[PDB]
Amino acid sequence: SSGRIVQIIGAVIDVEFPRDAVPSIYEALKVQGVETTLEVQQQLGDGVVRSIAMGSTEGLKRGLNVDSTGAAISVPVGKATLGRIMDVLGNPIDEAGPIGEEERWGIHR
Amino acid sequence: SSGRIVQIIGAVIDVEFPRDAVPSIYEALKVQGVETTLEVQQQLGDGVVRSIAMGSTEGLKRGLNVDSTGAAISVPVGKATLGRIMDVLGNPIDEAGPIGEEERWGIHREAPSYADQAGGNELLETGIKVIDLVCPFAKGGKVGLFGGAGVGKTVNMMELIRNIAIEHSGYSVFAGVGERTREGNDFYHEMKDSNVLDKVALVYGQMNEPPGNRLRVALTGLTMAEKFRDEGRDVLLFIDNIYRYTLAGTEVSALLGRMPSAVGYQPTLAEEMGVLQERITSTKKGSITSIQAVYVPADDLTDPSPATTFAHLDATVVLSRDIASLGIYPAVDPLDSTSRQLDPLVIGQDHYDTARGVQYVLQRYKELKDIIAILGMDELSEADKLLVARARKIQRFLSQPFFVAEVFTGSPGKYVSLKDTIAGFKGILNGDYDHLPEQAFYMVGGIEEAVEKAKK
Amino acid sequence: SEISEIIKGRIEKLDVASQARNEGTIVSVSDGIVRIYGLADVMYGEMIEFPGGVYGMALNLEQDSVGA
Amino acid sequence: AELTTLARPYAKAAFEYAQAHQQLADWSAALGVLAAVSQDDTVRQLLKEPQLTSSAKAQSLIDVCGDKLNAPAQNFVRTVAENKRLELLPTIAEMYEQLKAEQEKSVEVEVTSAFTLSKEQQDKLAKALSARLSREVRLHASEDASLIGGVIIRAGDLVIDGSVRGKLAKLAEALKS
Ligand SMILES: Nc1ncnc2c1ncn2[C@@H]1O[C@H](COP(=O)(O)OP(=O)(O)O)[C@@H](O)[C@H]1O
Repeated sequence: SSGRIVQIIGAVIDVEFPRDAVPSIYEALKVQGVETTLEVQQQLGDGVVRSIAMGSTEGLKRGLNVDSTGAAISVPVGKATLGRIMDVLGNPIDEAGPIGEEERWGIHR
Repeated sequence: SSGRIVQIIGAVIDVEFPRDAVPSIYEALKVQGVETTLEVQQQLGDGVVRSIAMGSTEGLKRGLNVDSTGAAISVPVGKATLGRIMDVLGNPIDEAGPIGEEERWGIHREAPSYADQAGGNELLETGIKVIDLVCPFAKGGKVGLFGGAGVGKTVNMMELIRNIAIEHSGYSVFAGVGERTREGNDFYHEMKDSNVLDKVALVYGQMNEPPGNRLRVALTGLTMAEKFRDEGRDVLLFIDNIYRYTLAGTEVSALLGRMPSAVGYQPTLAEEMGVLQERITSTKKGSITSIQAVYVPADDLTDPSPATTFAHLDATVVLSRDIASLGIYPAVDPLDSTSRQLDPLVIGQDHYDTARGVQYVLQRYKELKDIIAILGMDELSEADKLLVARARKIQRFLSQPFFVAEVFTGSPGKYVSLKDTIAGFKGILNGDYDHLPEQAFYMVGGIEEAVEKAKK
Repeated sequence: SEISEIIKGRIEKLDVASQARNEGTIVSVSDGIVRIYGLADVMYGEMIEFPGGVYGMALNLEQDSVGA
Repeated sequence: AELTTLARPYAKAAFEYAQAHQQLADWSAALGVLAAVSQDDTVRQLLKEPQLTSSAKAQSLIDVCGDKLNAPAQNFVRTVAENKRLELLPTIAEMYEQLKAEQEKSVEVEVTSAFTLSKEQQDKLAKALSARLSREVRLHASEDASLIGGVIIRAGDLVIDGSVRGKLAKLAEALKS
C-alpha cells in the first residue's frame, strides 16, 4: 500500500505508510506524478520512514502519494553499459537511446 | 521505604522512590540481592533520583528493589585501618578478614571554619636535610611532587611515613587515585619489607573501576586522616595523582550530561578542587599535611588542571635524574624546588640567609660548570676555584642515608634536626670546613659526622 | 472511585495484550540501533534474539524503550 | 517542559468553547470522566501499545466513555490524540477547573485543624475568607494531630498559619537567635 509525504526539510523527506506495509531499509520509493525517487534510510516508528531524494525537491509537496518498489535501487549491468554515460539510477544521460541490458543489480551488497 | 530501578544507562542509574521518602543528595543506596552500592547525585523530581554506581552494572535490570541507608558512604576509621588495604567503600581488599573498627564516619563534610584555624606558620620537621633547608614544609601545608619514575619517589614517601610515625607520634594515610594494580601490590610488599606498613592506612581506587570510585577515594582517605587529626595528632596524607582526581571529576560530569567548560574540563573544577583541599589544614586539635604528586598535561603549566592545583600548593619538590646519576640520594633539585615558607618573616632571618646562600653558591656553580665545560679549569680565578670546592662540599652534604634504604646504602639511617642543618650548612658557607675532603661530606648526618668521617 | 459500573464493564471487555516480561516488539531501526518496546526483565549486557538468527545486545535501558 | 505548560492551550480551548456555548458543567463532567478513565491501569497499558494508531486509541477512549461525551468532546479527544497528548488528560481537566473557578468568582480552600470544627466555625472562617479574597469560598476541613490548637488555611499559594505549632516555632526562632 502507498504512503504520503508528511515532512520536507532540505534533502530529507519523511513518508507515512500503513503499519502492515512499511518499506525496508534501502528500499527505493517512487513519488506519483513527479519524476523523483526516494531511498529509505531510517524507520522512525509509527509507520514513518525517513528518506533522501535522488533528484531536486522543488516540485514536491506534502500529501503526495508514494509507492514502494519492493527492492533496492537496481542499475543495469553487463556489456550494454560499455560506451554509455549513466547517472546514479542507471538512466542514460547521453542521447544515445535506451540501454538494452539483460540483467539489473541492486547497489547494496 | 525502598525504590525501584527505572533506568540503567552505563554507570548512571535512576531509581524511583515514594514521594515522602526521597533520599538526600550524596546518600548511599543498596541494590537488593546484589553487592552493588549507588551514590545519589541529583534529584530529578517525581521521586526519581539520578545516581552513580560504585561498581560494575552488568547484570542489573529495571525493577530491582533499592534500599536507602539514611546517610552518606561511611568508612571505618581509627587504629584498625593501619596496615590494611581498603577500597572506596572501606571494605578490605586484602584477604585478612574484617576491619575491627569501633567507629564509622561519612565521607562528606565541610571544611574547618574561620574560627577553627590554628594560626601561625609552624613548620613540620621532616628530618631530611634538603627538604628542611631548601623547601620547608608547613603544618597544614600542601606539597606538589614532580619527576618521573625510578628517581626515588617511593623511598622518600616511606621515609616520611617512618619519620612522622617514630619521631612525631603521628600516622599516615595513602590514597591511590587511579592506582595501577601491579604498582599497588609492589608498593604493599615494599612497605612490608621496610617495616612501615603498620604506620600507614592504605586506600586504593584502582584504574579499572568506574570514575565515581576514583572521584571519592581521596575523600575516603581524607576522612581517615581527619579521625587521626581529631585524636590530637599530626597526620600525613599522600595523594598519588591529583590530576586523576580532576579527570575523574571530568568523567563523572560528562556522564551526568553537564555542559563542559574551557579545554574540556568540568564546570565545577575549582569547587571540586576546593572541597578536597580546604579540608587539609592546621586546626586547634591537630594538623593534616599532604604530599600530592602532580602530572602536567602536554607540558603546559597554564592548562586549567595545574593552574587550579598550583593555587592550593604551599611547596614544590622537584625530583631530578641528573642528581640521581651522581649517586646523591634523595634526588631533590635544590634550585627548582620552591616554597612559600622560604621567607624571612616565616622562618626567621638566619634560616633564610643560609638557604639563599646555598642556592646562590649552587647557581654560580651551575654556570661555572658550563664555563669549565666550554674552556677548561684554567679559565677560572682563585675565588672561582674556591667557590667550586665549597659548592661540591655543599652538593655532597645535601645527600643523606635513610632508614628505609639500609639495603641500598649499606649504612644506618640518620634523622637530622633543623638546627643541625642550618649550623652545618652555615659552617660550610663560612669556610670553617675547607680543610676536610669532599668525600667526608657524602652520606652522613650532621657536620660532626663528616668531621669524624675525615679521620678515616 | 468515580468510575461508573457500566464504564468499568466496558473496560473489562477491552482487547489488551498480556505483555510477557521476556518479550518485546521493535519500535525503530536506525544505523545499527534497534529501539524496542517491552523486555521488562532484560539485563544490561544481555543478548537479545531477533528473527532470522540475528542477535543483539541491550545497552540503553530507558523508562519506556530499550536501545540495543 | 512541565505538564501545565503543555496542558494550557487544550484547557483554554475547551474553556472558551464551553463558555461560548454554555456547556460548562457538561465539559467538566466529560473531562473528569476522561481523566479518571485515562488513569486506570488497563487503559494506560492500552494507550502505550506501539502497534495501535492514534485514531484507534481515540476510538477506544470514545467507546469506553460512551454517553458521558457529546460530539465536540469527541472532536476534542481526536484532536488531543492526533497531537499525541493523551497523557496530559488529567492535567488538562485540572486547569479547566481552575479557569471555571475564575469565571464563577470562587476559590477552593483547604483548612486543616487540631480538633473537629463545627458548621458555625466553618461558616465563620468562610465569611472571613470571603471578605478577604472577594470570592465565594468552598472550605474542605481535615484533621491533624501534629497541631496542638488552631487552624491552617491554604488557598492556592496563600497560607495563613494560625496554629500554635507555628507560634512555637516563632518562639523557638526568637529565643534561639
Ligand atoms: N635513598 C636512596 N638510597 C639509595 N638508592 C635509592 C634511594 N632512593 C631510591 N634509590 C634507587 O632508585 C631506584 C628507584 O626508586 P623507587 O622509589 O622505587 O622509584 P619508583 O617508585 O618510581 O620506581 C631504587 O631501585 C633505588 O635503587
